[PDB]
Amino acid sequence: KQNVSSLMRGVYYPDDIYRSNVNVLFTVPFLRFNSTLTWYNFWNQAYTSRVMEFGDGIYFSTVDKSNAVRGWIFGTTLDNTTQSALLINNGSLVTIQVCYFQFCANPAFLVYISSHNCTYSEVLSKRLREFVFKNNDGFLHIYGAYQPHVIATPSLPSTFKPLIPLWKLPLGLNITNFKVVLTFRSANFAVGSLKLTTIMLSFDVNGTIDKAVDCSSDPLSELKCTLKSFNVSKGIYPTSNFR
Amino acid sequence: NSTSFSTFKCYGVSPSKLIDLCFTSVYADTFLIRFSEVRQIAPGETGVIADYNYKLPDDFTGCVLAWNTAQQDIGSYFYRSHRAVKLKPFERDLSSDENGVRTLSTYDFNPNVPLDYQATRVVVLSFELLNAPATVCGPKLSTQLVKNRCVNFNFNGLRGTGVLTDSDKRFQSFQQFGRDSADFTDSVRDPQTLQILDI
Amino acid sequence: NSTSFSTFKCYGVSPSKLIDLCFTSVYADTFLIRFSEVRQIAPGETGVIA
Amino acid sequence: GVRTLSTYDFNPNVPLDYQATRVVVLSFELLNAPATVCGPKLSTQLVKNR
Ligand SMILES: *[C@@H]1O[C@H](CO)[C@@H](O[C@@H]2O[C@H](CO)[C@@H](O)[C@H](O)[C@H]2NC(C)=O)[C@H](O)[C@H]1NC(C)=O
Ligand SMILES: *[C@@H]1O[C@H](CO)[C@@H](O[C@@H]2O[C@H](CO)[C@@H](O)[C@H](O)[C@H]2NC(C)=O)[C@H](O)[C@H]1NC(C)=O
Ligand SMILES: *[C@@H]1O[C@H](CO)[C@@H](O)[C@H](O)[C@H]1NC(C)=O
Ligand SMILES: *[C@@H]1O[C@H](CO)[C@@H](O)[C@H](O)[C@H]1NC(C)=O
Ligand SMILES: *[C@@H]1O[C@H](CO)[C@@H](O)[C@H](O)[C@H]1NC(C)=O
Ligand SMILES: *[C@@H]1O[C@H](CO)[C@@H](O)[C@H](O)[C@H]1NC(C)=O
Ligand SMILES: *[C@@H]1O[C@H](CO)[C@@H](O)[C@H](O)[C@H]1NC(C)=O
Ligand SMILES: *[C@@H]1O[C@H](CO)[C@@H](O)[C@H](O)[C@H]1NC(C)=O
Ligand SMILES: *[C@@H]1O[C@H](CO)[C@@H](O)[C@H](O)[C@H]1NC(C)=O
Ligand SMILES: *[C@@H]1O[C@H](CO)[C@@H](O)[C@H](O)[C@H]1NC(C)=O
Repeated sequence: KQNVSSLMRGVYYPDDIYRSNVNVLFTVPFLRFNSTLTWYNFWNQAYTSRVMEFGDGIYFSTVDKSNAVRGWIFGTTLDNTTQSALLINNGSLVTIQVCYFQFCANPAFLVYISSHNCTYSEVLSKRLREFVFKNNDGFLHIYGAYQPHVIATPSLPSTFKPLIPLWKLPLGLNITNFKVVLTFRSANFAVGSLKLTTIMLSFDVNGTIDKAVDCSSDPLSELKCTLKSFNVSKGIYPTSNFR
Repeated sequence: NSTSFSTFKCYGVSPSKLIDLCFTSVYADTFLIRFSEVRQIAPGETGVIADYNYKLPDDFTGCVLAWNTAQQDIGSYFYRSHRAVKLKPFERDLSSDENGVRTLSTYDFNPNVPLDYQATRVVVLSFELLNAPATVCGPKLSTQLVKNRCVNFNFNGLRGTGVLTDSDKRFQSFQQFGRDSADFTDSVRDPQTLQILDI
Repeated sequence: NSTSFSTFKCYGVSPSKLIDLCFTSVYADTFLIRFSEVRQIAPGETGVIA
Repeated sequence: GVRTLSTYDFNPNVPLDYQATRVVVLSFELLNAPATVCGPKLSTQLVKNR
């Protein structure tokens, strides 16, 4: 329930188009460097139900001891008044069902009992498994990374990771509220907060993201966004107003 | 044959070039409105349909295709007119009593109804074109690949002029064309007998 | 009088300036179609008539 | 080989789209030539040195 720092762990692919050997700027939702998280741990007595805010996208993370997290519920009232997403991972299939849900108190496996008027139903099919969820023009973009996380007192690594864009969904739904489904048998999950940020992204010959800048936190980052480069010669330079 | 389109307006592309292009993916939003409210389905416009029922994004690239039919659909339909906040683009709302009162009003459709108040079927085809293997593509037949001649080529809707030469450039499993120098397509992949051709 | 012009669209010139201009030569292509297919008679367009 | 010309009917009691519309496309050109078809504006007196 304590606070840690985002050690450059929120960089994703903003546009679906292909680019290589270029450094380009963006004004996208992003999780800036040295940010705060709200990660909760699982004990013998622990969290039951909490609605944390889905503020124009969320950065989800876990460490995933065995199979602890099962998925997410995206909605705006969490009743059978407005439909909800309910991403689950039962068996070995990941499914999404935008229906009207009268779900129970705490979402657990061994999540919902009543579901009517489904508008969408699709079957898709110490590990980090970090995700970025965002909603733009009626589309739910999910960016996932299956990192083999290192090893207790938990924290976050410093290795850069270009989160690979996974499948996106044509849901047609507005989301402002969010709930995590766990496993209750009679681990850690982490919550970020996306915000509008100008960033600079580089690409290699393979289309992979090399490094990020996030010119809203540091003067050197603002200098790197100003001069359109990642290596800056010695001297004095006027800078723009990216902060 | 037997379907006369009252409105076929394409933003981003042209209706004269829909044959030549292969789309990566296409979605079709389908609904039915009054005849005078067809003009509201355009990017950057407000009304009762473009504010409270169905809004279009400002970066739209698609085709609105609407046709009048006052005889096929007879009855009563529902529409929203009393929402507190305007919708975000490509969003849906089904709360009938979000204000407490009924926010969904009815409107009838008979053949013997005046001019503006008649049923029009609208399909909004939103497709995107990018560097990906296409799924929906045009009806134009292929031709024989000829090399070492200055030819006009149409590779998946990437029209160009040049000489195609067999090359061994490094592509991914999803790449269809190669950007080089100042954003020039000079390495492409033929869709039949997949190999790398340098322009 | 007695003719209501449903569509008068001029490309290259304007309908407000047709008085001021003398044309070297004029041709008139005349035909009759359905009411919804009038919108296809414009440069750069496809349909059945176009 | 087959008949490529299809028929369509015209009655007064027909819906919106399927009604007759008369189309005239006036294609004229303007260049360095003595004009034939010209506008209805009357001439004035030629005045010089003003
Ligand atoms: C008129 O439209 C109809 C259907 O909209 C076309 O009918 C089809 O024609 C093909 C080949 O001629 C047949 O194989 C199909 O079985 C027909 N469909 C039916 C009868 O439902 C017809 O070809 C069109 N005619 C013209 C001249 O465009
Ligand atoms: C209304 O339209 C009619 C026909 O287009 C015009 O009638 C002509 O009028 C002129 C002079 O007024 C006569 O020399 C013609 O013989 C008439 N044509 C006929 C009767 O076929 C009439 O002038 C128009 N009226 C107005 C007010 O525009
Ligand atoms: C975030 O860290 C601050 C200390 O800088 C702390 O006061 C706050 O409680 C933390 N947030 C949460 C949700 O624990
Ligand atoms: C970000 O957070 C880490 C860990 O708290 C800290 O050591 C570092 O100085 C901060 N700033 C930057 C620019 O990395
Ligand atoms: C879901 O609908 C049922 C209808 O029988 C109702 O009893 C229940 O309270 C609803 N759930 C809510 C409002 O959360
Ligand atoms: C998982 O849920 C889906 C959705 O109903 C169902 O079709 C499937 O059989 C389930 N699999 C298991 C192993 O429970
Ligand atoms: C829910 O489903 C029933 C069964 O078809 C339908 O009559 C009802 O209209 C649906 N609810 C809404 C809000 O459309
Ligand atoms: C999402 O929709 C609900 C119901 O339509 C509304 O109450 C809420 O304000 C919306 N949230 C937005 C637009 O952020
Ligand atoms: C691109 O991938 C290849 C492996 O196929 C690797 O050898 C090469 O180093 C990669 N390029 C970069 C810039 O990482
Ligand atoms: C059919 O598709 C395969 C797969 O690319 C291709 O190799 C083959 O040449 C195609 N045949 C024809 C006749 O288009």
